[PDB]
Amino acid sequence: MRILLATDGSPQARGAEALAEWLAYKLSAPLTVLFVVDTRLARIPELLPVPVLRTELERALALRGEAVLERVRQSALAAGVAVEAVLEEGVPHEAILRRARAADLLVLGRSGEAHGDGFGGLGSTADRVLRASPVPVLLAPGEPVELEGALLGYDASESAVRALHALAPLARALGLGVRVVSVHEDPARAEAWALEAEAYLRDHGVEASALVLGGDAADHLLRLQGPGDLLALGAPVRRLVFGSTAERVIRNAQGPVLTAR
Amino acid sequence: MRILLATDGSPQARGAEALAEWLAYKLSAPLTVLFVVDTRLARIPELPVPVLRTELERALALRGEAVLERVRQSALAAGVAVEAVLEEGVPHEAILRRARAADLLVLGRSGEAHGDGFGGLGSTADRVLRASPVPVLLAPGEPVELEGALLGYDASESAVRALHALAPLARALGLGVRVVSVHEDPARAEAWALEAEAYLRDHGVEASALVLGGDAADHLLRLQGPGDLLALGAPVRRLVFGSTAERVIRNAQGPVLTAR
Ligand SMILES: Nc1ncnc2c1ncn2[C@@H]1O[C@H](COP(=O)(O)OP(=O)(O)OP(=O)(O)O)[C@@H](O)[C@H]1O
Ligand SMILES: Nc1ncnc2c1ncn2[C@@H]1O[C@H](COP(=O)(O)OP(=O)(O)OP(=O)(O)O)[C@@H](O)[C@H]1O
Ligand SMILES: Nc1ncnc2c1ncn2[C@@H]1O[C@H](COP(=O)(O)OP(=O)(O)OP(=O)(O)O)[C@@H](O)[C@H]1O
Ligand SMILES: Nc1ncnc2c1ncn2[C@@H]1O[C@H](COP(=O)(O)OP(=O)(O)OP(=O)(O)O)[C@@H](O)[C@H]1O
Ligand SMILES: [Mg+2]
Ligand SMILES: [Mg+2]
Ligand SMILES: [Mg+2]
Ligand SMILES: [Mg+2]
Repeated sequence: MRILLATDGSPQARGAEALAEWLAYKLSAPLTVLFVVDTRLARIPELLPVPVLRTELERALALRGEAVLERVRQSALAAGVAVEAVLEEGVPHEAILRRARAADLLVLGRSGEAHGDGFGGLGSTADRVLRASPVPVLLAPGEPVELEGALLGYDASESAVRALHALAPLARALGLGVRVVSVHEDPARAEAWALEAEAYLRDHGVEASALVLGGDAADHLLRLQGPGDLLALGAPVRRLVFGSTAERVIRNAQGPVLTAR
Repeated sequence: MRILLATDGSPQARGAEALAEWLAYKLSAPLTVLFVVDTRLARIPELPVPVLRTELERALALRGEAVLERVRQSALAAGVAVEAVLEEGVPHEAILRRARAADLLVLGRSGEAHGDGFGGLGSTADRVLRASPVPVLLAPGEPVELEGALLGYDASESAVRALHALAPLARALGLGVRVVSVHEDPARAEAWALEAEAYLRDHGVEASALVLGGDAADHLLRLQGPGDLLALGAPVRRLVFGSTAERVIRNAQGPVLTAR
């Protein structure tokens, strides 16, 4: 099981770096650390000796990238993790998505270099990656935190099924029980969803419990997540004005989130 | 890994039944066998009527019970942990619902409606592979052990899913994988091939590559032996002349593993 950590070396990415290393160690899984030299920054001179200016900027960005990679590589080696570092140039989300094809789990921070420590939202690189990634994406808040619990938003939709299947191995390897949350006005429908997810988890060596609720799903999922709880759910598709369930959950999440498509 | 075998008890489903049991045994994986009482058949009388429908459902349900008992007996004999499930509704619908709790589906290419000379795909198999959330393995009627594996890889999203789905299977079976990447640009195809080979090796699977040009479907079809598991992404659109996967799946000579 290959873990791919994407980091821009920013404070907001520190939690992701720590979590990826912690997971690699706990799961005895190899870790690939990726830093992308942002062409959107290097191209600024062009949007305005432009080739020279662009080269000078790329050189600075690449050197910063090498420093970040070396720092994480050093940390990972110290932890006893089999780590490899990759430095590429391009649009961050595109490069990350390309490298994701060879990974089994991605770990990114909620935000990065562009936002201060007061930002509770999601950066655009993280947003674009989770919406198009072929493999599960784990978004970690800036402040490092261990995964001490797990909950799953399950409505039996295709993506919820993928989230369910993606979560099982992680919960199993970490010894975490999973709280299945199924929300619907029809209690019989929600119950059927919950029992299904619980059966799957138990069949895969994971303890599970369920909460069959009515009302607003996003609100319930957000309120039930503790700072160390991994909240797993299907990734959003449409970009709704008021936001779909997953959009509202991911934007306001207090703890680590695992998305799957 | 939970394997879900869907069978209608027909001769065309015998291959899938055998393969599912064989895989469960080889991987020490639990097996669920599902038979669906087809409401499309039971409801024919609706075209009193309720009594006639009930009499047909009763017959269909009893056949299903017999099929499940036969398969369960075989599996239990091999030491496989098997669960039997009797459902009623539209086959592909019930199969797709049950798939949400499985990690791999095993179905025959065709079933009860076609003779032993049909090399095509039945509508239940078609609908299931196109909408399944988990990998679907389509097995020919004649039972055959998987003795090899090939992967059609063009780095597309579904090809990536197929690649990730195949790895655990090839590993457990000790089969090497021949990666086939096709494109007019040799460099692009090689990059694709190398990417898949690297993933497979990183997951304990030996791999080789065939970088080709020309028609992808033709190459994939021609390279598949009767015992080779051909893994590829499931089709999306229903093209008039058929997309690559549509053509491969329709004419495949051996077992196919689809993912999406
Ligand atoms: N250049 C990069 N290289 C590698 N990973 C990156 C890069 N940029 C962002 N990431 C990953 O995406 C996560 C979110 O960063 P993101 O760029 O989306 O937020 P932001 O930088 O604060 O706002 P924005 O980039 O939209 O202006 C980071 O914590 C990191 O894991
Ligand atoms: N009622 C619910 N109960 C529990 N979890 C839910 C519920 N609704 C949504 N979710 C979670 O959120 C994920 C995505 O739901 P969401 O409706 O936001 O995406 P979508 O429906 O697939 O795309 P779209 O917003 O375009 O319809 C689901 O896969 C599931 O994990
Ligand atoms: N009633 C059923 N219950 C369980 N599995 C089924 C059922 N019907 C079909 N299947 C699965 O689907 C595979 C393909 O059968 P399919 O129904 O698609 O071909 P067919 O019956 O010959 O043609 P058609 O059903 O379109 O008239 C079967 O081998 C079996 O694995
Ligand atoms: N050039 C190729 N080389 C190797 N394998 C291929 C190639 N093209 C397609 N495939 C295989 O066939 C699968 C599906 O390809 P296909 O083009 O038929 O589906 P699609 O492109 O995703 O949907 P659509 O036909 O609507 O565009 C891929 O995931 C891949 O495994
Ligand atoms: Mg950024
Ligand atoms: Mg929805
Ligand atoms: Mg049929
Ligand atoms: Mg295609």
